[PDB]
Amino acid sequence: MQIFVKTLTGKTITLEVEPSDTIENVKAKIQDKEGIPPDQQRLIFAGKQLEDGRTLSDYNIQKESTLHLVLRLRGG
Amino acid sequence: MQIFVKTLTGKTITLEVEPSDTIENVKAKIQDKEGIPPDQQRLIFAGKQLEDGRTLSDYNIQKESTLHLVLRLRGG
Amino acid sequence: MQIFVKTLTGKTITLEVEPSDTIENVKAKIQDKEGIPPDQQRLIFAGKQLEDGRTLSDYNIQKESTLHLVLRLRGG
Repeated sequence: MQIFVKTLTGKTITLEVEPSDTIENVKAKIQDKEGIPPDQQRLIFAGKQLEDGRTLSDYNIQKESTLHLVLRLRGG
Repeated sequence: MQIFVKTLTGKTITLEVEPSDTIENVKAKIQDKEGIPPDQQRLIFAGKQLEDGRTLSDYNIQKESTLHLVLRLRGG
Repeated sequence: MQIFVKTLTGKTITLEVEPSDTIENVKAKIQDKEGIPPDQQRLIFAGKQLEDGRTLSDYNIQKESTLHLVLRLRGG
């Protein structure tokens, strides 16, 4: 399925995922695609910060959903 | 979860914490992030000075809460 | 807890104490903080001169209370 991840620069990352993907795997995909270390990523769906060890399906994230990506810089 | 720590310079420190964190751990995070030794820090939530050996959950500190940080200089 | 000790110069010393602290310990804190030997210090709470061997709790001294400090010079 596709999901859309809006970033703070105003760019949207289109990802191909499965509901069975952990949030940690989603952050690995963003590291692929945008070069951002997972440690810096905070993913938000429906106002909730997503937990690395949970899956997209735990959050009821369906095809064509929108997430937000906030970056936390180390030492910030 | 995030908490917001207002400092006396007017700057707000955004921290990532757990309710299971001791106040001592919160002060270690502030030492990370701002370079302030824990010994100098006095943390205030809801008008109460927080005790190092207690947890955020003991104080019912919830996500997105605001604390204040006062600094006590040694010999002051 | 904090207590406030007004001195005869018009300066107020803010101290961190416990109700379990003896008056002798409070005078040691003032010696730290202001350089005044305990022998010179006379502490006053609620019109009463405080006895070294008693505790703040014996006097019902609560957080944010005000004391006065009078100095007795030796040979005076």
